[PDB]
Order: sequence, then structure tokens, then C-alpha cells
Amino acid sequence: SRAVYAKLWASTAQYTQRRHYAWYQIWSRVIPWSVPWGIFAMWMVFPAMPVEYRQALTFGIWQKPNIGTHGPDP
Amino acid sequence: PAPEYRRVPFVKEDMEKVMEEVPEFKYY
Ligand SMILES: CCCCCCCCCCCCCCCCCC(=O)OC[C@H](COP(=O)([O-])OCC(O)COP(=O)([O-])OC[C@@H](COC(=O)CCCCCCCCCCCCCCCCC)OC(=O)CCCCCCCCCCCCCCCCC)OC(=O)CCCCCCCCCCCCCCCCC
Ligand SMILES: CCCCCCCCCCCCCCCCCC(=O)OC[C@H](COP(=O)([O-])OCC[N+](C)(C)C)OC(=O)CCCCCCCCCCCCCCCCC
Repeated sequence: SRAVYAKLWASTAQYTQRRHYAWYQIWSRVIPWSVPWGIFAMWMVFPAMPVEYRQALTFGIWQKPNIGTHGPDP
Repeated sequence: PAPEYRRVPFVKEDMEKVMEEVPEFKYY
């Protein structure tokens, strides 16, 4: 019957939408890898920033290492 | 004795109404 053949033909009309859905799925699986690599980027580039920005970005936890040299002069 | 077959006559119909009797089918 024409009706059934029409339904079967039309079953795949929306190919592009299904492909967009596929884009969404694979990117959802992939994108969390940005966190490891982001941490490492920041790890490497932290000692390049100004001392003030190092102190700020760590909420004051980070401070200049104390190795027993270059102390104040009376 | 052969069975007494019932007749089924041909009739022509509007496809857009026959399409309301088609089962639902999905591939995507
Ligand atoms: C204990 C029991 C034993 C258990 C045993 C179990 C087994 C496991 C072991 C565990 C035991 C301990 C072991 C020790 C391990 C650690 C030591 C270690 O590893 O040292 C290594 C050591 C490294 O030393 P180092 O690098 O000098 O260390 C310097 C420091 O890193 C200092 O460097 P730094 O200070 O410059 O670091 C910078 C750091 C600084 O870090 C900090 O200061 C962080 C502070 C941390 C605080 C801690 C918090 C947690 C604690 C909280 C407590 C909670 C309380 C609750 C619980 C208690 C109460 C209930 O900051 C960052 O990293 C970046 C910041 C974060 C980035 C992410 C971005 C976030 C943005 C924030 C957004 C929010 C807004 C901010 C904006 C502000 C405005 C709002 O090794 C060496 O020295 C090198 C060795 C030589 C080997 C070379 C390697 C091989 C190379 C050859 C290759 C060539 C051949 C070819 C290739 C071969 C391939 C095969
Ligand atoms: C895809 C990423 C590929 C990454 C390849 C990069 C490898 C080579 C990195 C070279 C970095 C050089 C930085 C230039 C500034 C001078 C550095 C220096 O020694 O300064 C003095 C400073 C110390 O300063 P100082 O004490 O000499 O006095 C100057 C004081 N400051 C710094 C405040 C001005 O030395 C360091 O701290 C060493 C530099 C560490 C920085 C390392 C950066 C690594 C970059 C990789 C990040 C990649 C993220 C992904 C990006 C991809 C995006 C698409």
C-alpha cells in the first residue's frame, strides 16, 4: 500500500537531527578530559604569575618558601 | 467439498485517511 511505503520511506527523513544527537553524545563523553589537562596547565603556569596572584588564587595558603636566606636587613 | 470463500471487493480510499490506520514505526 502507498501508505505503508510512505511511512517506510519517511522513517529516515531526519538524518541530520540524529547526527546532531550523535555529536551531543560523543562530546558529553569526551569533554570531562578537560579537567586533568586543565589542572596540569595551571600547575605549570602558576610559578610564572605574580607573587600576589599566587597568594590570591590559593586564598592565601601559598607563601614564599622559607629556606633561610635573603632575610630583612636592620 | 471446497470452502465457501467470502468475497473481498476492491475499494479506493484517500491515502491521508488510510495513513491514520498505519502502525507506528521508528528507526531513529
Ligand atoms: C603519609 C603516609 C604515607 C602514605 C604512603 C602511600 C603511598 C603514596 C605516597 C604518599 C606519601 C607521600 C609521598 C610524597 C610525594 C610528594 C613529593 C613529590 O612527589 O615530590 C616530587 C619532587 C618535586 O619537587 P618540587 O617540584 O621541587 O616541589 C615544589 C612544590 O611543588 C612547590 O611548588 P609550588 O608551590 O610552586 O606549586 C604551585 C601550587 C601551590 O600549591 C598550593 O599552595 C596549594 C595549597 C594546598 C593546600 C592543601 C589543601 C588540603 C588540606 C586541607 C585540610 C582539610 C581539613 C579537613 C580535614 C581535617 C579536619 C576534619 O599551585 C598549583 O599547583 C596551582 C594551583 C591550582 C591549579 C588549579 C586552578 C584552580 C583555580 C582556583 C579557582 C578559585 C578562585 C581563585 C581566585 C582568587 C580570587 C577569589 O621531585 C623532585 O624534586 C624531582 C625529582 C627528579 C626526578 C625527575 C623525573 C624524571 C625526569 C627524567 C625524564 C627524562 C628521560 C626521558 C623520559 C622518561 C620517561 C619514562
Ligand atoms: C598545548 C600546550 C603546549 C605547551 C608547550 C610549551 C612548552 C614551553 C613552555 C615555555 C614557557 C615559557 C614562559 C615564558 C615566560 C618566562 C618563563 C620564566 O622562566 O619566567 C621566570 C619565572 C620565575 O620568575 P623570576 O623569579 O625569574 O622573575 C620574574 C618574575 N615573574 C615571573 C613574576 C615575572 O620562571 C618560571 O616560573 C618558569 C616558567 C614556568 C612556566 C611554564 C609554562 C608552560 C606552558 C605550558 C602550558 C600549556 C597549556 C595548554 C595551552 C594550549 C592552548 C591551546
